[PDB]
Amino acid sequence: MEGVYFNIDNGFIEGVVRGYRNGLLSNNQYINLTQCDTLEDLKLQLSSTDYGNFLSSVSSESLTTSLIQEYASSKLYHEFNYIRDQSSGSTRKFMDYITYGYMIDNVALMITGTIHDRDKGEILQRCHPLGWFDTLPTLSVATDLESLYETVLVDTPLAPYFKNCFDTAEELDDMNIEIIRNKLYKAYLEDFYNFVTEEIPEPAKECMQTLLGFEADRRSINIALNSLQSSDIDPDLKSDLLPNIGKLYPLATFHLAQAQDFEGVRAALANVYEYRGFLETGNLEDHFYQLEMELCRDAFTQQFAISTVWAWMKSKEQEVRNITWIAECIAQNQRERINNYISVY
Amino acid sequence: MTELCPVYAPFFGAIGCASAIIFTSLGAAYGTAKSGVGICATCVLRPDLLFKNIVPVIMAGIIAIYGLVVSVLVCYSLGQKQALYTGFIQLGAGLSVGLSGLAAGFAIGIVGDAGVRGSSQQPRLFVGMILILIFAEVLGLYGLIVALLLNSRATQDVV
Amino acid sequence: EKEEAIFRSAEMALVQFYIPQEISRDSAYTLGQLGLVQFRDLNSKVRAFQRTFVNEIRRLDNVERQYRYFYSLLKKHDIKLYEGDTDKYLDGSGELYVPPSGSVIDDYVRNASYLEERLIQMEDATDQIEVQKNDLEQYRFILQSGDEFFLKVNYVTGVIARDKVATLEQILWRVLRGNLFFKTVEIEQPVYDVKTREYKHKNAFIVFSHGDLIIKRIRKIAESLDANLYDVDSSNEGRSQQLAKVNKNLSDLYTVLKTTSTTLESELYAIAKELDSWFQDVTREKAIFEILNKSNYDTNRKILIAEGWIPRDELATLQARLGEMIARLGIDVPSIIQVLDTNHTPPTFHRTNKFTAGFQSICDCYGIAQYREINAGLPTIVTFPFMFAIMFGDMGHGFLMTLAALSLVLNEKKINKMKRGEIFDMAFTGRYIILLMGVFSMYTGFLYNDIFSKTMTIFKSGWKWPDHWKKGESITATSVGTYPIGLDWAWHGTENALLFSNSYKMKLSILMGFIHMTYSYFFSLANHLYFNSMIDIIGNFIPGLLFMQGIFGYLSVCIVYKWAVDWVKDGKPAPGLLNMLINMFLSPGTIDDELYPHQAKVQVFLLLMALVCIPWLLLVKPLHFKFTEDFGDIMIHQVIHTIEFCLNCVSHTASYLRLWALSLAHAQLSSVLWTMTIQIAFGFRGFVGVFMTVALFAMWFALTCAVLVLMEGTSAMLHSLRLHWVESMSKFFVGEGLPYEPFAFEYKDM
Amino acid sequence: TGKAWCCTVLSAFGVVILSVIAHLFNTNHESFVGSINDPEDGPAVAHTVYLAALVYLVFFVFCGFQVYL
Amino acid sequence: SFSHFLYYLVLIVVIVYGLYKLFTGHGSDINFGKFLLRTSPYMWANLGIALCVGLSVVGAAWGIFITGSSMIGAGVRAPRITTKNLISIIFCEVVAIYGLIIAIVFSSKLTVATAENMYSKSNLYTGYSLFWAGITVGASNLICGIAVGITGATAAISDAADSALFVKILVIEIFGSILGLLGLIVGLLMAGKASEFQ
Ligand SMILES: CO/C1=C\C(C)=C\[C@@H](C)[C@@H](O)[C@H](C)C/C(C)=C/C=C/[C@H](OC)[C@@H]([C@@H](C)[C@@H](O)[C@H](C)[C@@]2(O)C[C@@H](O)[C@H](C)[C@@H](C(C)C)O2)OC1=O
Repeated sequence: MEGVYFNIDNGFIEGVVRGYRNGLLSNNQYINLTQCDTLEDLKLQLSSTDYGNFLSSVSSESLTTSLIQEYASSKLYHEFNYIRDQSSGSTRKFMDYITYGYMIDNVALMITGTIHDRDKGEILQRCHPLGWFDTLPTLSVATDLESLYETVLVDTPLAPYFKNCFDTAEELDDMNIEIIRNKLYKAYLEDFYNFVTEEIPEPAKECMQTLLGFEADRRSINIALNSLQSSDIDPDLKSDLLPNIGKLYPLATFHLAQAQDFEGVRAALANVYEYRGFLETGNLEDHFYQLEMELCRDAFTQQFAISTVWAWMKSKEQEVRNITWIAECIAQNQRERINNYISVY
Repeated sequence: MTELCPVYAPFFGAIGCASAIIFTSLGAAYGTAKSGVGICATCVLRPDLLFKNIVPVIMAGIIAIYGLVVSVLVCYSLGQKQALYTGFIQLGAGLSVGLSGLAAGFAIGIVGDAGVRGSSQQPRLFVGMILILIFAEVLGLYGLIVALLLNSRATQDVV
Repeated sequence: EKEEAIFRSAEMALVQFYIPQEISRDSAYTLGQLGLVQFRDLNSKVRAFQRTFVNEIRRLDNVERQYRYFYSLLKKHDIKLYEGDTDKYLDGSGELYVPPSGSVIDDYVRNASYLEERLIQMEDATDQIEVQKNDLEQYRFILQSGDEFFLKVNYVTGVIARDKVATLEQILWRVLRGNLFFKTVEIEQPVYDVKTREYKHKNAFIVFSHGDLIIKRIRKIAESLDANLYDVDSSNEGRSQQLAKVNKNLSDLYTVLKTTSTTLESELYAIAKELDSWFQDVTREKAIFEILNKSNYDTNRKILIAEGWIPRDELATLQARLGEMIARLGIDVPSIIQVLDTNHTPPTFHRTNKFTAGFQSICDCYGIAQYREINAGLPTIVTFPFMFAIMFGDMGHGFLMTLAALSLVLNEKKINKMKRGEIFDMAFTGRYIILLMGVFSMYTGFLYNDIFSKTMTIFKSGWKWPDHWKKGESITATSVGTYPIGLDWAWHGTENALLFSNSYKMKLSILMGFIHMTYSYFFSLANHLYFNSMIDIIGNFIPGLLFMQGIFGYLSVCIVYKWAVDWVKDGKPAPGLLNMLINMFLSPGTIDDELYPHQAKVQVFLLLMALVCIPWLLLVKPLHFKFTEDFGDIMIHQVIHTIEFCLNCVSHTASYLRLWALSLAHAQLSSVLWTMTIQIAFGFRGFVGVFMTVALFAMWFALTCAVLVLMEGTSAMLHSLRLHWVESMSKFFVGEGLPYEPFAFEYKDM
Repeated sequence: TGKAWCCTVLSAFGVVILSVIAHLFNTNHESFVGSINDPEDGPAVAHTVYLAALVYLVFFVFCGFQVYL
Repeated sequence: SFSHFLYYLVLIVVIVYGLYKLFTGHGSDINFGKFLLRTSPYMWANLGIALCVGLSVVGAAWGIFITGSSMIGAGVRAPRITTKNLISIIFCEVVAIYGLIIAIVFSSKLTVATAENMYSKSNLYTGYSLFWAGITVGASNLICGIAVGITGATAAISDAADSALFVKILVIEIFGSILGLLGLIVGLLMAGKASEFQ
C-alpha cells in the first residue's frame, strides 16, 4: 500500500520536508511581520520564526528588501538542494523535473536579456539558481535558435522538450522567445506528467497529476491571454503552446485555441467550474495563487506521498514572495495593501 | 538409511548452516551499503562526524556475527548419520537466524541512513538514531535466541 | 541549609524584583552571576521589536556580528585566537566580580564599528590586489607555455577552471562544428580566488579560429564561463618580450601585496590577543539586556518589575548577595525582594553531584519531571546498571568495563581540565554510570559463574558424577546439595546446560521485572500521597495494583513457589507455569497440574478481580469527576489510559524477557568467541604453537573489547535505558515539566 | 604514543589471562581438560601458554619502557 | 515481465501435468494426502517455528524502519519528538517479542519420537498445529508490525507539528497492536491441544 514501501527510500525526505512545511509562516506570524515599522524590525521578527538568524550577518544599513529576498530565496534553494541531495532514484528524478521548470524560465530570461542587451550582473542575479545548466551564462551571447539548440539545449536535459520549434523563422525576437518558452514548457509538462504517471506511485501519482493539470490550465490561460493582445497568433499554432495534460484538455483547450476574445476565452473556460470565477471578477493571478495554495494544503493532507515536496516548494516560494512584498511595503511605508498576502497555513 | 536417519537428513543441516550465514550476510551488506551511502553523503558537509556516524555500519556487522555463531554451532551436530529431527532442528535454527538477521540488517540500514543524514543537521538525533538501531538489532538478537533454543534440542534424546 | 533535592525537585518560590533603572544593569549582572534565577517572561504580551530594551539588544547583536566577522577574518587569514581569562569572571559559582561599566561597553561598540570599517576597507584593498596578482600570474603561466602549445587574431588563449574545461571544449566544438583545435594544459598549483573565497584548479586553453565574427563569437563564449582571456604576441620573441613585461610589474605588485598583508596581519594579531574577552563581555551585556527585556516596566515610575524562579533554599543567599551589591553601589532602594505565591508551574530542579549527574541526564533525556514529583534518577542509579548487568552478566567483560570506567574515575580531574570530544565528553560524564555497570556486571558474572565465558569452581558443586563410566557415555549427575553462591559450575559444558540456564534466566527476568514494576508503581502512590490526590489513589492505583498483583504478581509467586517444592520427592507432577498462565485466561477453572491446593478457586478469583478492576479503573475516576464538555475529555482520556495500561501490562512483562535474551546472546557469543579464538591455540604446540597462541589471544582480546565489552555492552546499556524509559517511567513519570534553566553566565566558545 | 599504550595494556592483560589459563592447564582443571574434545595433554599446553605469556611479558616490558621514556 | 512469464509458464505446466495424470487414469497419483502423511512432522514443526520468529522479526523491523525514518526526518526541526515517539518503536518490537514467546512455547514441544510412532495421529496433529500456528503468528505479527509502523510514522510526523496529535494517533497504534495480540492468542489456541511428539 501507500507507506509500506515509501519509507525505505523517501521516509527521511518526507519527514524533513513536512518539518519544513511546519516551518511555514502562519497567519499570526504574517500579521506580526505586517505590524513592523522598519526592515530591521522585520529581520528581528523573522529571527523568532523558523527562518532563524539568516540575516544575522547582514548589517542594519545593508538590510534592504532586495537583499532580504535574496537571503530568503537562498535559504529556500539550499533547503531544496539538500533535500534533493539526500534522495535518489524516482525521488531524485522528481526533483530534477521540478528544477527543469525553473531552468526553462532561466534560459528564457537569459535570451530575453541577450536581445535586450541588459546588464550581465543583473541578468545573472535575476535568474533562478535552482535551474542551472552548465552553459547557462553562455546564453548571454547566443541568439539564433538553431545555434541555440545545437550548442546549448542538446547538452541540457531540456533537449527532449525541443522538438517542433524548428518550423519557425531562424531569426529570433521577443515573440520567438516567448513562443519557444511556451512550446518548451508544454513539452516539459507532458514529459513530467508521463514520468509521474509511470514512475511516481499512488497516492502521489494522482495528487501530482492533479497539480500538473492545474499548472497546465494556469499556463494555458496565461498564454491565451498574453497572445490575445497580439494580432500575429494562429489558432492552430497555439495548440502547440497550450499544454495538453491539464483538465482543460481536450475540449476547453480546443475552444481556447479557437478563442479570439476575452468573452471567447471565458466561454472556452466555461467547461470547468473552478476557472470561471477567476475570469469572472477579481485579480486573476491572485485567484491562481490562492487555488495553488489550497491545492498544496490538500496535498499535505496525504501521508507517504512525494507530492508533499512540490506542495512545500510552491508554498515556501509563495512565502518568500509574501516576505518580499511585506518588506517592500514597509520600506516604502505604503501599507495600504500590505495585507495583500496569500496564506493557508 | 534408517527411517529415523535418512540419507537426505544432512541436507537440512548443511543448508541451515549455509543459510544462517547467507541471509545474515545479505542483511549486514544491505545495512553496510545504506549506512555507507549515508555516511559518505554527510561527511562532505560535516567531516567531523565521520567516526561518530559509523555506528550503523558496526551494528549491521553484528548481524553477521550472529549468523556466523549459528553456522558454527550448527556444524557441531552435523553428521552423515544424523536423524531427520536433528536435520530439521538445524534447518529451523538456520532459517530463524537468517531471516531475522536479514530483517534486522534491512532495518538497521534504513534507519542508520536516515539517522546519519538527520544527525548532521540536528545533533540531538544521534541518541534517537542509536536507540532505533538498537531496537532493530535486538530483532536479529531474538532470531539468534530462537536459533540457540532450537540448537539446544538438536542432539538430545536422538537415536 | 540547602535542601538535598534528589528524591524530588527543589522547592521553588516565585520572586519579584523591583529593580530601578538606576541600578538595573548592576542588578542584572548580579542575578546572572548568581545563576540561581530562572526569569519569567512577564513581557510576553507585547510582540517583538517593541520591547523596552530592543534597541540596546540590537546594538550588541550588531557588535556580536562584527566580532563574528573578525573571527572569520582571523580564520581565513590563519591566526590562532587567544582565549580569554575564564578565571577573571570565575565562570560560575555565586561569587560576584566587578562588572564592566557602561562607558566600557560604549567604547567596545565604537571600537568594533570603527575597526570593522578599517578591516573591510583593508580587506577590499587586499582582495583587489590579490585578484589582479592572480590574473597576472595566469597571464605569466600562459606566456610560459611551450612553443608547441600555440602551434596546430588567430586564437582565444586564456585560463578556465577544470570544472568547466570539458564543457567549454564541447560547446566550442558544437559552435565550430568540426573546426575545433582546442588545446589545453593544466596549472599544477591550486589557484585561489577572492570572488568565491575558495581555491579552484584552472586549465589554460587555446582554440584556433580565423573568422572575425567567429573569433568574437568564441571570445564571448569563453568569457561567459568565468574565463580570464589574455592576448599573446603570436611569436616566440613576442612571447619573451611580453613575459619580460611580466615578472617586473609582478615584482611591484608582490611588494605592495606584502606590505598590505603585513599591515593587515598586524591588525589581526592585535585583535587576536583581545577578541575573546571583548566577545565574552558583549555576550554578557546582551544576555543581561535580554533578561531585562522580560520585565514589566512602569512608564509612570522608574521600576523594572521582574519575576524569577529561584529555589526557596537560595532565597536567603540571593537576598544577601543583593544586599552586598547595594552596599557596593551605595544607592538606597526600597524592598527589592518580595516573595510571591502564584499558581504557575515551578521548574523542575534536582541538585546533582558528580555521581548522580549522569543518571539524571539519562532520566531527563526522556522527559523533565513535574514540580515536586518522584525523581526517576534516584532509583535509576542502581536499577539501570543492574539491569544492564543482568543482560551483560560476565565477570571478565565486567572487569574490563570496571577498569575502563576506573581509568576515567580516578583521572577525572585531568579530564575535567582538558577539552573533551563528543564521544569523550560522553562516557566521562557517565564515568560513574559505567563504573556501577561494571561492578554489577562482575557481581552477576559471579552469580552466573561466567568468567570470559568460562566457569569458576570456587565452591563445592551440588552435582556428583557417577562413580565410573566408559568414555563417550552419556552420564547424568545426581544431586548432593545446593551451590552456595551463583549457578553451579557442574552445569558447564553439559548437553542440558541450556535447558536449565534458559529457564533460570527467563524466570529471573520475570521476577526482577515484576519487582521493578511494582517498585515503580509504588512511586505513583508516593506521588498521589504527596499531591493529596486521593481520588487518583482510589481510581488508578488500587485497580492497577490489584490487576498486576493478580495477573502478573500471581505468576511471580507461582514461579517462586515451584522452586521451593521438591516435586520429585513429593511425587506430584511438575506444573508448567506457562500453560497454567495460558489456561488462567483461555480456559478458566481448568488446571491440568496442581501447583497447590484450591488452585482453580484462587485462579478464578484473581481473574474475576482483574475483570472487575478493569471497569473500576476505567469508570470510577470519571464517575467522581462527574459527581464532584470536560467530562467527555476526561472519560476518553481514562479509556485511553485503561486500554494502554491493560495492553502494556502483558507487553511490559513479555518485553522484560529481553534480559534473558541478551544474557543468553552475550554468553553464547562469549563461548563461541573463546572456541574460535583461544581454544584453537591449545591444540598447537612448539614454536608455531606459541606464535599461534599469541596471535589468537591478541585477536580474541581485540574482538572481546570491540564487540562484547564495548558493543554488546552498548546494546544492553540502551536496552536498560528502554526498560527504564518505557517499562519503568510510564508507571510513575507524569513528565511534561519545565526544565530549570537559570540565568547564569558561561564561557561561550566562538 | 597511543600504539605503545594500547600494546602495553594488551600485553599486560595477556600476561594475566594467559598465565591464569596455563596455571589451570597445569593443574588439570575440569573446565579446561575435563572433556574428550579438550586437549589431552595438560602440562604440554601449560608450557605452551607459559611461553606465550613470556612473549607477552617481553612485549609488555618493552612497551612500558617505551611509554616511560 | 520475466516474473509474470515465469508464473504463467508454471501455471501452464501444472495444468498440463494435472490433465495428463487425470486423463491417463493416474489422477490419484497427485496425492496431497500421501504427501502430508509421509512428510515428517518435524519438518512442519520446525518450519512453523522458524517462519513464526522470522516473520515476526520481519514485521517488527518493517515497522521499526518505517517509524524511525519518519521520526528522524521530523526530528531535524523538532528533536523533542524522538523520546515521545519511541512508544511507536516499542509497539513495533512487541510483535517480535510475541514471535519469540510463541517460538519458545512451540520449541517446548519438540521431543524426539520413536520410529514406530513416527507418523502417528498425535504426531501428525502436532506437526500440522505447530506449522500452521507458527505461520499464523508470524504473518499476524508481520501485518501488525507494518500497520503499527505506518501508524507510528504518521504519529511522529503529526506530533512534530503539534504534540496534541500523538495522544490521538496512539489510539490507532494501540488498535494496530491489538492485531498482533490477537494473532498470538489464536496461535496459542491452535497449539494448546497439540501435545509433544511421542
Ligand atoms: C578495522 O577493524 C574495525 C572494525 C571491524 C572490521 C570489526 C569487525 C570485527 C566487524 O566484522 C564486527 C562485526 C563489528 C565490530 C566489532 C566493529 C568494531 C569496530 C571498532 O570499534 C571498536 C573500530 C573502531 C576502532 C573504528 O571504527 C573507529 C576509529 C572508532 O574508534 C572511532 C570512534 O570515534 C568511535 C566512538 C568508535 C565507535 C563507533 C565504536 O569507532 O575498529 C575498526 O574500524
